[PDB]
Amino acid sequence: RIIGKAVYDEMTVDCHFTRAFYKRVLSIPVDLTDVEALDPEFHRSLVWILENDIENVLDMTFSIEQDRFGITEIIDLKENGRNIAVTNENKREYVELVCRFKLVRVIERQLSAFAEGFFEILDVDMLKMFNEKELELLISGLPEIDVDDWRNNTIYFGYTSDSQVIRWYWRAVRNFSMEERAKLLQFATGTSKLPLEGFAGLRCQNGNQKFQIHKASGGSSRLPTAHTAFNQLDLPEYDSYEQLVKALLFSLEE
Repeated sequence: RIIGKAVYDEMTVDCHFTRAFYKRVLSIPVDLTDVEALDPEFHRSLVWILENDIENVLDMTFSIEQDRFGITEIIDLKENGRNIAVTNENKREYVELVCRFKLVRVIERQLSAFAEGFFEILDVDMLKMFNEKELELLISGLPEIDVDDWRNNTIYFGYTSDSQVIRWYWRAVRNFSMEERAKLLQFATGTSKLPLEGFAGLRCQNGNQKFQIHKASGGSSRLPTAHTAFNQLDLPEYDSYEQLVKALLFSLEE
């Protein structure tokens, strides 16, 4: 009701939430990207499962063992989920269901209450026109983000401030609109929130972390991968400015 009334009254609030929170308010399902920040080995185990032909060496049921300290309570993901086996066909189903039962199950009742009070102020159909990223900008505001401050407090790995790939990256960020710059910040960090000092006192979940850009070890075809846990953006070696600027724009959008 507060955040809903704040938006209704064209008032910005310092309420920055997780991407999974913004997705659930908009009734958008949680994908594996939301799991990466929270548990990277849970994310790394699922990626191998979804990429490789695990059908032969699976030996795993569709149900999951959640230990209730004294005794473990087996949870079904669907009707008769404990008897259903995991296959190459059901690999998308199991992975998308386990993402919703790892975070959305212990954050469902909290979110359902928020959405009830939020949508009892704002029209569900009106607010739905905003992206999971644009909802943060609607609620909190659109930051006018200083590219000079961003470049002054950005550290590189595999590159230097003068690397051609980097020089194109900064040229692209300078050219980006204030909207695109904010979507690039929330892509690599997970939030539009910027400290008052700026990118200098930037912080991640694991303490403080100045924005880090790494050589992604991918060809000019591959896309920029982000690791919100350390404000990290893995930029592969592009061959032209127009190639990098289009692959940057695709990543932040999606």
